Amino acid sequence: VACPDGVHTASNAACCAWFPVLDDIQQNLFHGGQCGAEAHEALRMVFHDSIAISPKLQSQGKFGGGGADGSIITFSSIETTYHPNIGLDEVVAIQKPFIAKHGVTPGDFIAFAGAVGVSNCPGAPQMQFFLGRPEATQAAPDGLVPEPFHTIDQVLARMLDAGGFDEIETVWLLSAHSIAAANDVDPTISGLPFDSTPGQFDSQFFVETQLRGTAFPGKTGIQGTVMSPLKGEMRLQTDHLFARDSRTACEWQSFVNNQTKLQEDFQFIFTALSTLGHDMNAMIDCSEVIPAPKPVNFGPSFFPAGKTHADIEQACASTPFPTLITAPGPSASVARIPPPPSPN
Amino acid sequence: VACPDGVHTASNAACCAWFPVLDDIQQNLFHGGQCGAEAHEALRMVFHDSIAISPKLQSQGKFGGGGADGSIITFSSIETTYHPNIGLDEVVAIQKPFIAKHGVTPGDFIAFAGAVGVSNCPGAPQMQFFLGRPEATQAAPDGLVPEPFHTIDQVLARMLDAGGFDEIETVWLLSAHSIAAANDVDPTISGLPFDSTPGQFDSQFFVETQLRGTAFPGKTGIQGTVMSPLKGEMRLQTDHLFARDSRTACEWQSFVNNQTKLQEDFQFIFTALSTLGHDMNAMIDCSEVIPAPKPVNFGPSFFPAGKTHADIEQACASTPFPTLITAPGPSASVARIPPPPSPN
Ligand code: HEM
Ligand code: HEM
Ligand SMILES: *[C@@H]1O[C@H](CO[C@H]2O[C@@H](C)[C@@H](O)[C@@H](O)[C@@H]2O)[C@@H](O[C@@H]2O[C@H](CO)[C@@H](O)[C@H](O)[C@H]2NC(C)=O)[C@H](O)[C@H]1NC(C)=O
Ligand SMILES: *[C@H]1O[C@H](CO)[C@@H](O[C@H]2O[C@H](CO)[C@@H](O)[C@H](O)[C@@H]2O)[C@H](O)[C@@H]1O
Ligand SMILES: *[C@@H]1O[C@H](CO)[C@@H](O)[C@H](O)[C@H]1NC(C)=O
Ligand SMILES: *[C@H]1O[C@H](CO)[C@@H](O)[C@H](O)[C@@H]1O
Ligand SMILES: *[C@H]1O[C@H](CO)[C@@H](O)[C@H](O)[C@@H]1O
Ligand SMILES: *[C@H]1O[C@H](CO)[C@@H](O)[C@H](O)[C@@H]1O
Ligand SMILES: *[C@H]1O[C@H](CO)[C@@H](O)[C@H](O)[C@@H]1O
Ligand SMILES: *[C@H]1O[C@H](CO)[C@@H](O)[C@H](O)[C@@H]1O
Ligand SMILES: [Ca+2]
Ligand SMILES: [Ca+2]
Ligand SMILES: [Ca+2]
Ligand SMILES: [Ca+2]
Repeated sequence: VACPDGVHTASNAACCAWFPVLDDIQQNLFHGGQCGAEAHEALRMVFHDSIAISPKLQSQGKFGGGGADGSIITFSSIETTYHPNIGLDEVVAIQKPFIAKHGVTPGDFIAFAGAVGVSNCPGAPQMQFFLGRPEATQAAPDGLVPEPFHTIDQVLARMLDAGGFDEIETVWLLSAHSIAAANDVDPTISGLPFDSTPGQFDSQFFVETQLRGTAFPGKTGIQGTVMSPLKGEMRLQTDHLFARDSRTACEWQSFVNNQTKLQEDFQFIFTALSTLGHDMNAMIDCSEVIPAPKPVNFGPSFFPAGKTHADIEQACASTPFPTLITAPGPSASVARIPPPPSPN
Repeated sequence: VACPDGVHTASNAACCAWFPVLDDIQQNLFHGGQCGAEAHEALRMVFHDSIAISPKLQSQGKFGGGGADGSIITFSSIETTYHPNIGLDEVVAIQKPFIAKHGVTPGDFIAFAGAVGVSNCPGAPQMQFFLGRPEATQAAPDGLVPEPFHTIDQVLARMLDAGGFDEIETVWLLSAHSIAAANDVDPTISGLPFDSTPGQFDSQFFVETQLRGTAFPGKTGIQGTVMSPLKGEMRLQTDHLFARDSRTACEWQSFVNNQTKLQEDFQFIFTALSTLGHDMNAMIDCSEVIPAPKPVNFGPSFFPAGKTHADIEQACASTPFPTLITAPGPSASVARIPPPPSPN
């Protein structure tokens, strides 16, 4: 169908209005389509907005939250005070102007920006975008977003309540930490990545969390973190535990050297996550507006410079960690990703 | 020496003025230290400024140019009209204000910007900076910067006249095409990279130019270009010929899988190029102002997705092209690097 603008075409008229939002954010939020601080922040926003849903609280007569309803923006003055949501007050502040200019809901904007932000990362899957998330009525309660100091059992339970995500699917979701940094965990350094390739959607996160830890990247012993294997890299205690837990270890290892599996799983689970609190069959598929992802321009998984197969703590009992190629050069260090400055 | 900053430190007081220049271009020219369009442009400037020097014209009583003297900016009205300098008028226009703002010489600024620009690219060597290039007195004549349709013999003569670079050293200087795109060779499309990793100072350029060429990326038969092996990648005819010439083929192949050789050679030759027309001995070493290069966060050289050792056109007779690992995913395609918008 021809859009009213005379310029675009869409298989559903409701999709028309997203073309202008795409051009605006590619240019002004992601600074020319980068997989940078803003793209990583857009993906974290999808998770903090979406997982705040609890059939278990609902069943007890309590509001368990609306899932993917943009409540983190509409009710940011409540929701960004929660400890799991640290730093999102500034992310809301960067995203607000775009929502206002385009007259779209905060919920649909979050899912759209998260999908477009991921597509800018080499190795990303083709991302989907389902449309139809009315404004939130109420703020989600606290206690719904997982913390890096929670036990594996506590995280697995929350995930299963929120969305019926088992432990296999939870491992797939954590693929998101392959394009991510920590700005607010270590008070002395902001922008410490979780893998040595925060600008690439790959399996380095799955390789590097399996290495033995040798030091804290900044301030020593922060709760929710453990020693990481590389200077400049942060390791969260949960990611450390998932890589070594008997229920999840082999799934964790399965992404090592399997970019195809990584893409397929994440493409699926991201659609599941972004539509929590809604009926997908009642939403409009505007996936056609999301651009083709940046192509892979990297080889197979590797051991960072200075590390060998001997540095691997094997945890998958049925399958031994593969013997990967070591990167060239001097012992690896990871460069920081400085966060955006306050607003515009 | 304490810098009359009340802050910084340098071994030579003349180096303190470059700290402020650093900060300004890192944020405003390179848009937060990236290895993007402007960083690539700054490196191209070094070459186009420095190589316009000719002992052979001088000995005939003609001005052969001043080498690294900033003449491409002082005399932009003349130099940027030469065919080999296509697109450099927009680059001069972008660089001029910083020069005016900090009151440094144009030649010193060009070398400083190119060193800083390259250090932003993962895989780069530690870059040097020698200070002391007085303003140009005259515009270099034309006929001094190589063209992609020139023969190997002609390019080699030109380089040997200019700075005494043999065929070996010429192969090293061409490592710069590992972090570069063509904005103006195909009139149909700008930003076509020469390797599939324009944001990494690596050996993919040396791998990729050796693959059999299969299609033109835009318009067919453009002068000074040949068929490249991947959609979205341009292959220059000089680059094609160097990979296959008996004089240069083995030196070209020596960089495949030798990140260390790649770095050491380029560190050296870049210093050699940037001081053409001056006595390095009378220059101040201000290398301590240049940031440590972004670390390697990539594995060994690889064949792009869809290519194998079978696709390589062997040119080095003494050493066969190594069997590299093939990248994951579907047949590789190369994403464009859009040029900066024209401030005129
Ligand atoms: C399930 C257990 C999880 C826990 C304990 C956890 C923990 C964290 C922590 C503590 C940070 C740093 C935040 C800051 O410093 O302000 C982080 C950031 C990040 N997380 Fe998670 N996370 C979980 C799962 C997820 C999931 C499933 C995704 C989304 C699909 C997600 C996407 C992100 C990304 C993209 C960032 C980086 C933000 C940016 O770079 O600014 N995380 N997470
Ligand atoms: C000596 C034979 C060489 C030839 C024939 C040549 C040819 C070219 C051509 C035709 C382009 C595209 C320009 C345009 O489309 O505007 C280009 C870009 C580039 N060249 Fe060379 N070049 C040579 C050597 C070098 C060397 C020695 C260096 C620096 C040390 C260099 C640095 C670059 C860079 C970094 C760019 C990309 C510019 C940006 O992306 O905008 N070139 N080269
Ligand atoms: C990475 O590079 C150095 C540089 O050496 C040579 O690389 C060859 C492929 C060759 O074509 C030639 O042009 C170049 O000089 C490799 O070998 C080194 O040889 C030099 C000379 O004395 C030394 O600088 C190095 O220390 C020496 N290495 C050793 C082990 O002696 C080096 O071997 C190479 N690595 C690989 C992967 O081959
Ligand atoms: C590296 O090893 C390979 C074996 O995988 C050899 O390559 C053979 O196969 C190539 C296609 O993969 C082909 O182009 C080549 O000529 C060989 O027949 C290669 O010689 C190296 O020894
Ligand atoms: C990669 O994952 C696929 C599933 O998507 C699986 O069949 C295959 O065994 C895995 N291969 C590797 C290289 O581990
Ligand atoms: C080599 O040194 C680097 C830089 O200190 C570390 O990041 C790495 O673990 C190894 O010790
Ligand atoms: C390790 O060192 C690198 C360079 O080796 C830095 O970029 C990084 O911040 C880390 O401290
Ligand atoms: C596979 O396909 C791509 C096109 O997507 C080419 O770049 C490549 O050369 C191979 O044929
Ligand atoms: C081919 O190149 C190799 C590098 O792999 C050299 O060692 C050899 O002598 C020949 O020139
Ligand atoms: C091959 O495909 C990529 C994206 O998949 C493009 O960006 C490129 O220009 C080429 O057509
Ligand atoms: Ca919500
Ligand atoms: Ca990564
Ligand atoms: Ca000059
Ligand atoms: Ca490259």
